Amino acid sequence: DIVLTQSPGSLTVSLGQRATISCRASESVDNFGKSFMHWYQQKPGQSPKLLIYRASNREGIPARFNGSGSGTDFALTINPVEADDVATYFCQQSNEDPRTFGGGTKLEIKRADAAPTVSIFPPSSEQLTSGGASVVCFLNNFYPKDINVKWKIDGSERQNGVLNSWTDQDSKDSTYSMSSTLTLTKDEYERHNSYTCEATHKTSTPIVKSFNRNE
Amino acid sequence: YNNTNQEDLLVLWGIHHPNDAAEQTKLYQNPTTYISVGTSTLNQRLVPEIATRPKV
Amino acid sequence: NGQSGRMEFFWTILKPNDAINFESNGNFIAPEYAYKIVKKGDSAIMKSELEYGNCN
Amino acid sequence: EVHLQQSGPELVKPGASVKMSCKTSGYTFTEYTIHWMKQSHGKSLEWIGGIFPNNGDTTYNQKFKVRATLTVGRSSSTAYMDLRSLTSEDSAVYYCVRNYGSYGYFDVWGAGTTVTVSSAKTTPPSVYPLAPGSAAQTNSMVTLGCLVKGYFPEPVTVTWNSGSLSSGVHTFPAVLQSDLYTLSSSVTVPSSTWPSETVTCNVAHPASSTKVDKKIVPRDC
Ligand SMILES: *[C@@H]1O[C@H](CO)[C@@H](O[C@@H]2O[C@H](CO)[C@@H](O[C@H]3O[C@H](CO)[C@@H](O)[C@H](O)[C@@H]3O)[C@H](O)[C@H]2NC(C)=O)[C@H](O)[C@H]1NC(C)=O
Repeated sequence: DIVLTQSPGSLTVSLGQRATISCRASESVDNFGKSFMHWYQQKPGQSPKLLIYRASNREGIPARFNGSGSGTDFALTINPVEADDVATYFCQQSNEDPRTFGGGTKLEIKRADAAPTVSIFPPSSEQLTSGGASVVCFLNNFYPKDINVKWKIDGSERQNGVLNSWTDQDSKDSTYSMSSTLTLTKDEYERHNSYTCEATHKTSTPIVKSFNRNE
Repeated sequence: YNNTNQEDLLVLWGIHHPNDAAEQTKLYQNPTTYISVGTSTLNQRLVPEIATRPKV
Repeated sequence: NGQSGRMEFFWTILKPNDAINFESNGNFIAPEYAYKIVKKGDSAIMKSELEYGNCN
Repeated sequence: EVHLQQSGPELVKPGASVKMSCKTSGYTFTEYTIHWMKQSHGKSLEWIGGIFPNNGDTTYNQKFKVRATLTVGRSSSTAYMDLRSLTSEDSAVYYCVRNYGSYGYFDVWGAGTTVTVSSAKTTPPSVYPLAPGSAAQTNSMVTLGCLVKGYFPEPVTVTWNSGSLSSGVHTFPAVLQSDLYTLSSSVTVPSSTWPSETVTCNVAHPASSTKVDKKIVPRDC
């Protein structure tokens, strides 16, 4: 087996700059005078895509991708970095079965710090007739990735019943989004009033959105 | 002409290049002329090149 | 192939800081895509009736 | 074109067997070796095997030699893979891929047949509209929603106005809640358009033959 090790594991690069992802082969992948390395691009949520064959030549692939290297170590250079470049990049060798891939490198775009467009939602009436309560709270289109949702029921905090879900960095605007559902039973629910959703970002030095049970 | 034979057929033709616009008129009434030949493979349109050349 | 008209195609190599100028008022079959000669090397056009074998 | 149409997402009881298919189209089936790739959910690509249609020769990975079986239907212009006696391990996505020429690159990758191995029963979802608070309005633009809760197995498709709205839309990834999936969608239209504009949420869950529509009615207050 020719163990392929990519570095670094995750790379965050500013828009319009240079991404430089490396590959390192345990033994050479390089005879007949050519390198049998290949780079692959997996844009989130879809199958991988072929970028470079035999380590240097582009497959309908923009010139921004520089395939380089020889022998034991190579490098995919993306420069200039564009918006639609969020993906995980893979190098795979064909020099010798069994075909082996790299760990893969995930690329993230650094953009303008955007603020979370919070919005809180009461549980459906149809759901409540079924017996359960679900307080949903979206936190769309923001950057950096890190965010911190807090739930408060009548001033007192709560973690149990919470389910969070982030989307991948959007290929088009480079902004994350987040769901944050809070599930309870009708009776557990009807024993309180105010439901809050305190998001603490680096953008605002807490963003809040809440609603009261009886209106 | 449609070659109905079973063989390739060698066909020859020609164009006349006169001395002056006068000779042109005397022989073929029309002043500007062409010859177009068409085949599955052949496509040409010849235009006579009037000039004064030495007598041969 | 049903058609009795003909199309005649041409090519040229456009050197790296040179430009190609088309001017036409009809019958023009225009380029949309051209080909960058990325790798020149020693190769060949082999006339054969066979197809790939997945071997080396 | 070089399209590779493959089988639809599948669910298998642990210990059973699957047979996902990949239908070739647009090139000569018999000129290229077809291969299969397994991707452990958002992790790493693994090579399974290869088969050359024209004579049916197979080439396997050590790892999959046993559990896998590539076969080819020449008249059908179709490649098949079969996974026998599955485990949680095999729950991942499988790509039917055309490799160009032992020393070759995979140039045309198929969609991906995604396999889910669980003893769990098939469960239709429940869809709930998300109208904003009766006394609060986000300024120039109004965010609207749709909630899909309690279904199995993946996946589901969420559309807005049968698909004609494709702009401000975010469909978030599903999550596991009491051993069922749950996800949400967020359409964002200009404040003037709603509630004047018909905003309908169109959700589909193939696994249960379910197609549901929910219209976002403003807060009755
Ligand atoms: C095809 O495009 C080319 C680039 O737009 C063009 O070349 C340009 O030619 C100009 C003069 O016409 C050069 O002007 C100056 O060049 C350098 C500065 O780097 C100095 O020696 C002088 O100050 C000089 O005046 C441009 O630099 C040059 N640009 C590039 C990028 O090479 C071609 O001439 C165009 N060709 C045709 C056939 O139209």
